[PDB]
Amino acid sequence: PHPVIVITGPHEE
Amino acid sequence: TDRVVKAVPFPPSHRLTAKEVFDNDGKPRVDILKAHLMKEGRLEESVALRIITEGASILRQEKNLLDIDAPVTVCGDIHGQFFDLMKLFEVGGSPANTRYLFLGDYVDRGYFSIECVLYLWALKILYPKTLFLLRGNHECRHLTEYFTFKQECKIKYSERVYDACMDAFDCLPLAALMNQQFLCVHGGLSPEINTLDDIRKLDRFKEPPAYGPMCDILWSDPLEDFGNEKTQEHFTHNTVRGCSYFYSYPAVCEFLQHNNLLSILRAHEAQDAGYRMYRKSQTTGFPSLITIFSAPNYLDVYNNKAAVLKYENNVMNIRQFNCSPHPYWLPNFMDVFTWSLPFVGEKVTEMLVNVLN
Amino acid sequence: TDRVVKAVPFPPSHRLTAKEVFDNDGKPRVDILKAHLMKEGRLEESVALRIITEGASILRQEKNLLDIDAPVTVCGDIHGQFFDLMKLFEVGGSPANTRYLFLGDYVDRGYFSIECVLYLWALKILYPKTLFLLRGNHECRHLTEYFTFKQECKIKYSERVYDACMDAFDCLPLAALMNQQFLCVHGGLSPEINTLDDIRKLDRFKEPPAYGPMCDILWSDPLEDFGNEKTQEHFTHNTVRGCSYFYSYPAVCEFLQHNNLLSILRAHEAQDAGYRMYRKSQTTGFPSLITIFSAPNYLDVYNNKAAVLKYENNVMNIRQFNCSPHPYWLPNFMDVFTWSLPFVGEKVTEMLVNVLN
Amino acid sequence: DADEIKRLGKRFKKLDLDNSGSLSVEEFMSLPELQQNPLVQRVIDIFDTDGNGEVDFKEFIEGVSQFSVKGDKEQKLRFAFRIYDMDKDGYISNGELFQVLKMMVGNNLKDTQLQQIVDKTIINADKDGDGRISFEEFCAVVGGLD
Amino acid sequence: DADEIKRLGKRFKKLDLDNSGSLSVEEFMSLPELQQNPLVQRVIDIFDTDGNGEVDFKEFIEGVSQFSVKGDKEQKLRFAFRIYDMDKDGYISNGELFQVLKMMVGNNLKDTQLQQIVDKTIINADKDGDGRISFEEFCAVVGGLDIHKKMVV
Ligand SMILES: [Ca+2]
Ligand SMILES: [Ca+2]
Ligand SMILES: [Ca+2]
Ligand SMILES: [Ca+2]
Ligand SMILES: [Ca+2]
Ligand SMILES: [Ca+2]
Ligand SMILES: [Ca+2]
Ligand SMILES: [Ca+2]
Ligand SMILES: [Fe+3]
Ligand SMILES: [Fe+3]
Ligand SMILES: [Zn+2]
Ligand SMILES: [Zn+2]
Repeated sequence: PHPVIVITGPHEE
Repeated sequence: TDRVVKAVPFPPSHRLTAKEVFDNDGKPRVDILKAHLMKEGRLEESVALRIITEGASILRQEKNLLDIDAPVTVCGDIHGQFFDLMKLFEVGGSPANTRYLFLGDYVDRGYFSIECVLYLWALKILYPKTLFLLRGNHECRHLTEYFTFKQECKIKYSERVYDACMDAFDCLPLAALMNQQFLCVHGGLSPEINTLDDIRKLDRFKEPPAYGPMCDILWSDPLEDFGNEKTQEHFTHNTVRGCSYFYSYPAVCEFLQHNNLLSILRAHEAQDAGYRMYRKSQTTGFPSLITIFSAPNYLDVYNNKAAVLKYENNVMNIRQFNCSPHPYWLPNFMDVFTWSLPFVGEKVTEMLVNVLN
Repeated sequence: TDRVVKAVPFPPSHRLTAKEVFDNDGKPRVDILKAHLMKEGRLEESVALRIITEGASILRQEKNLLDIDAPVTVCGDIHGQFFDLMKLFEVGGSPANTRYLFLGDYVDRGYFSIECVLYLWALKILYPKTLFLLRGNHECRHLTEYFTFKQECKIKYSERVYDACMDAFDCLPLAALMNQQFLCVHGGLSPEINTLDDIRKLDRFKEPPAYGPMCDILWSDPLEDFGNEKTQEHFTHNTVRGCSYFYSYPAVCEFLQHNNLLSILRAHEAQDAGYRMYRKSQTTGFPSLITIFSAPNYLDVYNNKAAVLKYENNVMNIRQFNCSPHPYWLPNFMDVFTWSLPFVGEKVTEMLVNVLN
Repeated sequence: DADEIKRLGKRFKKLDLDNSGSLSVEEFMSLPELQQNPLVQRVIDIFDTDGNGEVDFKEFIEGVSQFSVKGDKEQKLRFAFRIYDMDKDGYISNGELFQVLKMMVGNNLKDTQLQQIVDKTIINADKDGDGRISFEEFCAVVGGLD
Repeated sequence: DADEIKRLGKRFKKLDLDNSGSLSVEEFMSLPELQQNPLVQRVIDIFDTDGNGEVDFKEFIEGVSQFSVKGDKEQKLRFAFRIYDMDKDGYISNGELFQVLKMMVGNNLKDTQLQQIVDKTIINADKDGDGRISFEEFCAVVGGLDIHKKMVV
């Protein structure tokens, strides 16, 4: 029911 | 000319007029503004003044507690790091089609605080209903005087601009309820804030008090051992800040459950990864507290990454990014004459003294 | 000596012995193995066979559908890029205290496939319950014969080593149920697989068929226009692969909801960013499909980043990385004599013909 | 100055090793304290009124003259200006300010960093737009300091 | 066979521009083809049995004879081996293989790239571990190719 956490990066652009 | 380092870009000396910044519809040309500010250019004092006052006018009409719908990009501290702010927008999405929520601390420490303020205010004027700005503890007189913002204004513009900014900061909303599930603030909670309504009851149009509700929203921090506490004290005095409190995991959970909230999103503390997720609530299994920090390589020394939180339906995307290059400045925005003159004087005096022996 | 480019490292000629690779307790010395393979050194044929056969014994005991709990680092294609694999473990964490799940395609195209296999199998022997390996479509006889693995085994070792690998590949599990939320496979879905139990009924110990559930698991791809399809067919034949299918966004969504799953994690298709997240399911608001690709600068030409998916309950961290340096190899693993002799015999004969005419 | 000229003449004859009647750069670098002073070259060049490279007695006298408890602020500010005004045309240019600061900063600043702050100092004190600093503009900047 | 020497003799005379009795490198490079061939010098060197820098008639005859329908795989390969074996000591050293390969490959491969494949080539064929290549080991690597069949004139 609650949001999932997605960690991405370091987004160079 | 005899300019030595040709390779280095020379800042424009031309100051943008009202005509060039504002189109005849009253909307600011943010893209022109960006390109100019990025070259370390200045706007005519009166134009910066207009940007600041019109931005204040809009902020002044908003509520203490903003109602923000998802999707939205949540950002932490900026601290005058204008060049990292430009990249922050690449990473988080253009404000032209992206809703934004800033948690404060736009000024001080960084040497481009006025540009950050002018660009964000210009953006606020252009996107009144989709870009939001909250008050951080640095958005006040007491701190901008001790740190660098007051001095930055005096050297780049005038104290008149500083005063206008101080009035604008007084209008900054104190918090935001996002997607009806998240309480967003710069610092944190207060033992005097049990419901969202306690926030609405506050008088935010003023310099932050040294204690009380407003102060706590801007200055509190989670305990160092948040989530692994050995002291059932919900709120203990913050000796690190010199004011406000340290709030514990139980204190947050209580406020979350009582208010039917999922989590508290805040900034205020630097994070090597640009963010930090704390102990999950027992009731929802979702992080009870999340710290978001958007100043990459803070103070040019920490080499930390910055991050912003893109929230979509049931998906929280934390996006990290690194620092960008920025122009150099001497401490306190000092010019090379003031900086080197004392040394020149004593060195010429010294030379003549030794020779006359 | 005559050696011209003296700064270039020379591969050792000594072949690691059984007592050097395995100790008293029957555990592989992965650190000695790593260091030796990085210098392009070999193991004694028998030692290679032992690693391959022992790993196979372990794999043979596992189920078609593995049950992998969080936390875990999910990795995509490697394709014999051993030196990038070394980087992979550095970014994803030591196998000594990190659970891993590779989605297949360990061999072909890259020139260090056998090294990748020996290292992963040794790791499988050392960490039987924390390091998981799935079968990719390249882990079979048909493809390794056509591409490069077979020839690699023959030149560096022997066909016996090849056959042993083929036997071991037949033991490789086909899928994994990760944290009871994600279905993990190399390729994707099958019109013949409506539930997770269908995967359990399959007999995986054999060369993959040209059609059927096992083939689809290893070979399927999402539609090119996945998520934005005007194509009503859930499964359409894959003309790109020459077998299996193209599955649509609806097919995936129908399969996810029916099995109470959150998302499908797969590899099989190279990504410039090292990964890809497809359209969010309308039932969970979470990406319905995720492709993970772990071979950076694939084929030495793509200049793509590689990535691994580190996961823990509700927290997915996508870690990227760039390629690393690797030794040079002529096509088909040719030696310089076999490569030039045809040219030499031709040029000399060409000279004499003109000399005598 | 009348009897003082005699006092200085004494120090001039000792400093002037070869007794050639003028002071060279080498003869100034003979003193232990001036060998570590980054402004030695600037002061000599300034004293060197006819730009022949050496400092004769006349220039020595007039040079030391600039400094006197009697000298007013304007005299000290003017001398300070000469320190930066390398080619002596009366205007501190971008390149000169850079080179004079470079002698004082050494390697503590990167060329790119020094160039940026030099450009920023000028733009803010360049009230007439020629990209150079006149004496008037100079005084305006270093006005209330001391 | 008596006719062969007469033909080879007339041919030798033609190539012998200045008519001194021997053939210099300068004269071989007079031909339009024998100047685009990166292995011409290597062939001249091998034909040049006494090492005087030139090729006399007898050497010309012995050289050409290696490439005959009368010869077998043995001598054909020995001639092949001699191309790589520059100092003629009966072994192919690491440097010699690199240099000869550099001649044919030119700049299409970087030094580090060519060196690495030279090392792996030697490691693979060097059965006694002396770091070099003997004729026997050479025959072991290049024998099933049957290159000798195309080495006939
Ligand atoms: Ca002199
Ligand atoms: Ca002079
Ligand atoms: Ca000048
Ligand atoms: Ca000027
Ligand atoms: Ca001749
Ligand atoms: Ca000879
Ligand atoms: Ca030799
Ligand atoms: Ca040998
Ligand atoms: Fe802050
Ligand atoms: Fe693949
Ligand atoms: Zn703060
Ligand atoms: Zn594949």
